[PDB]
Amino acid sequence: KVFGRCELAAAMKRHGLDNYRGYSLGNWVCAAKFESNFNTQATNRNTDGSTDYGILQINSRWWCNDGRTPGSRNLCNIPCSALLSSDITASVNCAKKIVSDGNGMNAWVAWRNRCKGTDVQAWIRGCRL
Ligand SMILES: [Cl-]
Ligand SMILES: [Cl-]
Ligand SMILES: [Cl-]
Ligand SMILES: [Cl-]
Ligand SMILES: [Cl-]
Ligand SMILES: [Cl-]
Ligand SMILES: [Cl-]
Ligand SMILES: [Cl-]
Ligand SMILES: [Cl-]
Ligand SMILES: [Cl-]
Ligand SMILES: [Cl-]
Ligand SMILES: [Cl-]
Ligand SMILES: [Cl-]
Ligand SMILES: [Cl-]
Ligand SMILES: [Cl-]
Ligand SMILES: [Cl-]
Ligand SMILES: [Cl-]
Ligand code: NA
Ligand SMILES: [Pt+2]
Ligand SMILES: [Pt+2]
Repeated sequence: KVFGRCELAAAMKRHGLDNYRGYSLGNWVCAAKFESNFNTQATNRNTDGSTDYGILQINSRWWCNDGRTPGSRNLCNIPCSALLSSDITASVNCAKKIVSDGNGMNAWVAWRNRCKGTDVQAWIRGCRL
């Protein structure tokens, strides 16, 4: 599914992400924009052989199982395919664990390079929330 901007803001708020770990909704929407362009089915192979999945490009090295990432873990206890569903619950649940891991949203390199410190409220501007 390709979400619209305000549509994803609303879904993320219903699933408890707004202000989670102190990160406002616009930070989450901005991270999803640059990680996946709001497409739940986005997948991208990393240099190391791991793969990033879903709207928040969650990596199989640590977080999910795809069966083809040696030596990796599965800390969200999910198949990585769950992260490609039109229902964002598994991506949000797993993102909550990632953003609690110590480095906040810096775990998403596109957030650090494209969102951090910018006017992220623009991402929710206009949305009936
Ligand atoms: Cl947009
Ligand atoms: Cl919703
Ligand atoms: Cl929804
Ligand atoms: Cl709904
Ligand atoms: Cl915001
Ligand atoms: Cl990498
Ligand atoms: Cl694996
Ligand atoms: Cl398995
Ligand atoms: Cl594990
Ligand atoms: Cl499975
Ligand atoms: Cl599995
Ligand atoms: Cl599996
Ligand atoms: Cl399994
Ligand atoms: Cl399985
Ligand atoms: Cl949803
Ligand atoms: Cl939903
Ligand atoms: Cl933080
Ligand atoms: Na894994
Ligand atoms: Pt909804
Ligand atoms: Pt499995």
